[PDB]
Amino acid sequence: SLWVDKYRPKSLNALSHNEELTNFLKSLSDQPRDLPHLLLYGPNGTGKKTRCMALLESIFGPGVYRLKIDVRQFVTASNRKLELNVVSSPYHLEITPSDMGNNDRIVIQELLKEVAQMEQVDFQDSKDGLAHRYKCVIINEANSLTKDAQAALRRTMEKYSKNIRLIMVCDSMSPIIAPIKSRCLLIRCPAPSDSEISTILSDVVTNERIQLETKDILKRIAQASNGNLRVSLLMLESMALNNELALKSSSPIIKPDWIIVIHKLTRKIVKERSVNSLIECRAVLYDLLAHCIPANIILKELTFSLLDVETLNTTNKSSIIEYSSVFDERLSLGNKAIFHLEGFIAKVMCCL
Amino acid sequence: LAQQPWVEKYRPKNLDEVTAQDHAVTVLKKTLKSANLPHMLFYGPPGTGKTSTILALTKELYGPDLMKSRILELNASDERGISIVREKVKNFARLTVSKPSKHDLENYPCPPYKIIILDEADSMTADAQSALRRTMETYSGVTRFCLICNYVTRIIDPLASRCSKFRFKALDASNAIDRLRFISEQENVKCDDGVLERILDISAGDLRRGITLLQSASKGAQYLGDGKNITSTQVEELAGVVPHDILIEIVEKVKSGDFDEIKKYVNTFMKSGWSAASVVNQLHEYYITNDNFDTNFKNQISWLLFTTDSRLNNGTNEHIQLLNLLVKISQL
Amino acid sequence: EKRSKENLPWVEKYRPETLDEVYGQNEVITTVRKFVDEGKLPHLLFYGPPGTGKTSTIVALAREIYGKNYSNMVLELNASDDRGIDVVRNQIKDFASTRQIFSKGFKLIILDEADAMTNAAQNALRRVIERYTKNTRFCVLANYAHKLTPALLSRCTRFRFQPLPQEAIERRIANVLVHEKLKLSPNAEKALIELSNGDMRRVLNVLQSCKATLDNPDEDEISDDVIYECCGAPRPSDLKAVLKSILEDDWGTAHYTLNKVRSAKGLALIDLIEGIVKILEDYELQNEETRVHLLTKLADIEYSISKGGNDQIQGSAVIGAIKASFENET
Amino acid sequence: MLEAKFEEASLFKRIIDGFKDCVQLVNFQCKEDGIIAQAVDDSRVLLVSLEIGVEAFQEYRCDHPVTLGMDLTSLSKILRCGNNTDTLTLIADNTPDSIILLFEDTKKDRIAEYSLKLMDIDADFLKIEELQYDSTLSLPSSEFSKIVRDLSQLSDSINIMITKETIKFVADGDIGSGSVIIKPFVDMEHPETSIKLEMDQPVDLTFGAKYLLDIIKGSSLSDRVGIRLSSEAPALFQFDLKSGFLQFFLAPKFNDEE
DNA sequence: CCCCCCCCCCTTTTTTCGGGGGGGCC
DNA sequence: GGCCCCCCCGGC
DNA sequence: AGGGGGGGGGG
Ligand SMILES: Nc1ncnc2c1ncn2[C@@H]1O[C@H](COP(=O)(O)OP(=O)(O)OP(O)(O)=S)[C@@H](O)[C@H]1O
Ligand SMILES: Nc1ncnc2c1ncn2[C@@H]1O[C@H](COP(=O)(O)OP(=O)(O)OP(O)(O)=S)[C@@H](O)[C@H]1O
Ligand SMILES: Nc1nc2c(ncn2[C@@H]2O[C@H](COP(=O)(O)OP(=O)(O)O)[C@@H](O)[C@H]2O)c(=O)[nH]1
Ligand SMILES: [Mg+2]
Ligand SMILES: [Mg+2]
Repeated sequence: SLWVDKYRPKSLNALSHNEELTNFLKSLSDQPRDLPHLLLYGPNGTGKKTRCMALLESIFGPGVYRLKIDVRQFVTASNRKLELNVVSSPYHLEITPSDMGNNDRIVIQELLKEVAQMEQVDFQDSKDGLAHRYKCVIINEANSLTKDAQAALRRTMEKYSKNIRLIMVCDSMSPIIAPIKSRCLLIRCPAPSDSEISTILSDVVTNERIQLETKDILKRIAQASNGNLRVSLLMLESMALNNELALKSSSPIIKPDWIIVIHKLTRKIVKERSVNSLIECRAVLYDLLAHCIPANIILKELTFSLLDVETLNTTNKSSIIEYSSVFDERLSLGNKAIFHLEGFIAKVMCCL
Repeated sequence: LAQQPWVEKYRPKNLDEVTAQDHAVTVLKKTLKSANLPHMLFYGPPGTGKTSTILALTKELYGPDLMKSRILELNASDERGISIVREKVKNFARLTVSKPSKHDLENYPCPPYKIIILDEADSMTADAQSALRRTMETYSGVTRFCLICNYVTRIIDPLASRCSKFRFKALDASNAIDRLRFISEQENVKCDDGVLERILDISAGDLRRGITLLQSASKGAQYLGDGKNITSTQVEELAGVVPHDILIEIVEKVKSGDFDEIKKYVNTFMKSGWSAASVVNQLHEYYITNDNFDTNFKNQISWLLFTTDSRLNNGTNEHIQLLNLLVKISQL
Repeated sequence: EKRSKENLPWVEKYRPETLDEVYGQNEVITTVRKFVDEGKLPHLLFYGPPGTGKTSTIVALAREIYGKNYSNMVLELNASDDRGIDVVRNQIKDFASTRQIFSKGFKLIILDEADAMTNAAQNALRRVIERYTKNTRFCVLANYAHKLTPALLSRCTRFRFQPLPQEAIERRIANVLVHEKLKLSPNAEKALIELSNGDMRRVLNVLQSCKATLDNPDEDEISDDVIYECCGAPRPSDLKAVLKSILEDDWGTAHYTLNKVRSAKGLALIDLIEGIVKILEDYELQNEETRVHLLTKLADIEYSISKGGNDQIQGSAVIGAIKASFENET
Repeated sequence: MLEAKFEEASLFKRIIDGFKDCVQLVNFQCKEDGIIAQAVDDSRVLLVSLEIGVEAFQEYRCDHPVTLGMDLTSLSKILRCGNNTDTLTLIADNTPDSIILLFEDTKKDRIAEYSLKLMDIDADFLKIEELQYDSTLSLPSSEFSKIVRDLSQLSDSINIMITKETIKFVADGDIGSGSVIIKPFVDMEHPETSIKLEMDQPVDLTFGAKYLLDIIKGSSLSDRVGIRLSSEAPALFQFDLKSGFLQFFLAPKFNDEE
């Protein structure tokens, strides 16, 4: 198993960063009977899901980590059979309705209400066989849900408050509607500091018997992660595997392929500004999009790589950021990602 | 009970527990003795007590026995297409009223009509909405309609004209402090002076959010086990409010005007997880209330903040929008 | 209905039963009366905005033509019912091609809210209308003319229902006061007309709310304050003060005045914007771009408000837009 | 090493058909005593228990208990192609990746033996410890069909109330309400249409149209049913086998008003 | 058989409710 | 004869 | 617009 997965903490006491958040979670779990619905928000790869699992383990027994995967069948208005992969536990449930796109609402209107409208059989840790507690449902990536699903959830989280509890994890609250925010308890999860990431990496190294001459090595990985911990662990593993389990002071930082492609696109746009260059950029964008690279991430990385060019001036950067801001909203309100990415690239090339 | 959230535990049960909606609660209470309740359209900002108000009205009108047989409630969690509206709603409206029992006729007014509550009516399609226009009018003598929405513009003009409009005002510290204080005393929560007012100000017209924040603060105080009174700094921390020091650094960086420094500071700041909406609101407050800026600067910054808020309300990336707003302000 | 008519809402309780109880449509009423008095009744297309009395007018016309037992001698189809191609092909054709049952007479079909009908049904109805014209007549009620096919429009005589005039609303208000034994101050009447915008349903709803608001209707007179409290609409004085502070006073005091006015009675920003727009529409501006900026920025703010967002930022934006637009006056 | 020569293969076909809809992956523990199985519904709301004793089988023997997670849909696929009257056997080996179903017959020509793949399904130490159930009874299945199919068209609730000398099925909905009462009725000439009922305390529990409709679809297995209702434990619907039975612990619906 | 005007014809699939048509089970 | 299911437009 | 293909005129 990968080091990023083998050393994941499984309890609130095993957390190594954001001690204030750990204390808040412990306070919440002290009396879980009256726990309101929870909404965790923060940067990606910081440990929101791990903290949610730790909170669940604090509430229920260690048995929350025995997970299974089942398949659920759904029918739309056109008699279309859709399959949903449901991750379930004896004490909690996990769902990702966004996998069904615009049909996510169905999951809200068929699955959740099925669980919240009636009780469950609990033949373990019980005398009568019926559950005497609530069930925690984790809706992963709540920001990806359509507005209709959230509107349907509005009453579901209220009329079954003491039978079902919702813990929703997201990286941004902007897509979330106001009623859902009002019905949830907001929990902010700051990204770990550089020192904490370095300490975690050092612990992994010393528990994996990896030779390291200077600790500053790990520090660089942290400056290459921009607060992300999963990226830091994966980069450490890749560097160890590429350097015969021995990191050197001259070891370079390993970047993912899509980042290199975006850098190529940026430094081709900067160097050449022509219609043929735009056609080549269209081909590059098609290649990037066809391989499961979200359009928003592509736009963000392209904008922040353009702003890092040392030849551009303040006016060019201001124009680029304004165009990026406009085209982000255009993407949010559109279907064809390239239809907006091409427009953004053309505007950037014109403004240069 | 003890196994329910404070927002649900302290949900109003009767019409006398509504705090700042007297302009409509008085009319609803008068309808009990007048028995001429018209079609109602409850609109207002989230967390003002519309569904609670209608539930309390239905209870006080019918009783726990007749509630089930006299109320039909449909919300966004049920299919409400044109076919559903034309079949199920029409059938229920055209049905005769259930016969009350002598107990109910003795202890309750028992009005001679039933109520259909279409919660979250703003999510219904225009075609489906158009099918109720004659349904409400034809069966007005046996059925009454309650449409609850957050955006009044989402309701077609004919239905708004047919329904009597009721606007629910925002719950601020000047009209909702009594309920929060009563909840605090009931839960034996000890708070410093001005803590409840700060909570209500942060809520900005949402009593549900204020109650949730109070519950979280009480849980934290109980876990601490020190007996000290709850302060405002802890409340602000629990509400995701950016510290004043960070705001001061942000405005100083904006005043510096350098693009690279602003970009680097924004990159560092976005790693803390602060919501963009709160940052924009705090910046708007600080800049508008400051007396160190001229008329033109405020004129431009107001429009810039409005545009940024409108763009953020559409579900966009917070980093790009915040960086663009700060860059634009720095060039004002 | 149940019990008596006193339990009905005022919108439905005061529904006209005869044609002489319809106000504000003297021309149309006289024309239809003359048509039904001498046998030349053509196909009718009543086009108008909500709350004008088209449905009431057609119901009264049917009652006058047929009598008390008019419900069993007419075919009334509305959006609440299913009106597809099959329905038009079978039920409407049978009704138009068949004699009466209860008593001798011609067939009447009332397609209320026909603007919500499919194009196929409208195309099918053309020959049904043009073939059974001898013994059948068609009446179509609409609020939006763009939803009706040109072929259907060509076969119907058009009658437009204008917004209710001031005098008609005053007469209806007087009748309602006489029936309900209520007293209304003249200023309250003017405010009711101003906020009515030509819809009688709004008049009835607001009057019922005001009556319910009174401590004792027997010896209490409704004033403008009562209407404003019931509807929550801003008072004209508050709007004038807010506009004055925005125009002449500085940023801080204008913001303080707006916040105080809004928090005094829990006023909503959209109503304040609408009142300011109405007030400024009569301003004799010396430049055009100032009006252009005012209109564009206020429309943008209204659109943003319609989707929600931060209210304080929206109010600050309104103030800034007004100040910037008026800066062009110089 | 293990054989379960059946008296009738149709008995096993109906046994499997009785709970194919409720669950699809169920562990079968084949001990010398017989076959035991208990599967939790994928929603963790319904427990399908089942056991067949050694008496039911024409000839059953086993040397070492073995747990097989073999599928149910494949079971139906295998058994549907068979004839009516046969003596199905379940032979296997020490390390079975498949189980050979010997469809033996008295005649030497009507043989349709097949092979069914085996699949690894995890099993837990589930417990069905008995509780002081308030009411328990048994009655035929034709009445169950005529009542459930009738009440499903009027509502989604098949609420069951069991009072002294009274058994009530209640179903209210938008169209209206429907209630059917069955009472102790014994026929000397036709004992099969009789109810054997014993209750200790009154019980009332609301149950669902889809669950009972699915259950009565599989009611062809046993001509008699078994109701067991308590006050705080999941009431169970059972179908008696030749020597065992097939139980269904179904959780009652939550009540919001009370 | 080989070459030169004069024009014609081909370069090609994904989609959110609601309604209609037309085929297949029964 | 009735469901049930699949394919196809949708502006003037 | 670019490329392939058929038919009348020259060769
Ligand atoms: N007027 C009020 N008086 C007392 N408590 C209120 C009031 N309004 C809201 N609350 C409290 O906040 C909780 C939620 O109120 P809601 O009825 O859900 O508000 P809402 O208007 O229905 O929100 P939306 O528009 O449907 S998102 C209630 O259970 C109460 O505890
Ligand atoms: N001319 C009128 N005179 C008196 N009352 C009127 C008049 N017009 C409308 N009303 C009142 O408003 C109520 C509703 O009138 P309607 O006939 O429903 O208007 P409408 O034009 O048919 O609405 P639409 O176009 O279908 S949305 C009536 O019962 C009357 O009480
Ligand atoms: N040692 C340690 N590692 C953590 C902690 N929190 C997160 N991690 C590591 O960081 C990885 C990614 O965290 P993750 O839950 O995916 O964050 P999310 O995707 O934003 O919700 C995890 O797999 C862990 O290995 C912690 O508190 N202590
Ligand atoms: Mg609500
Ligand atoms: Mg009408």
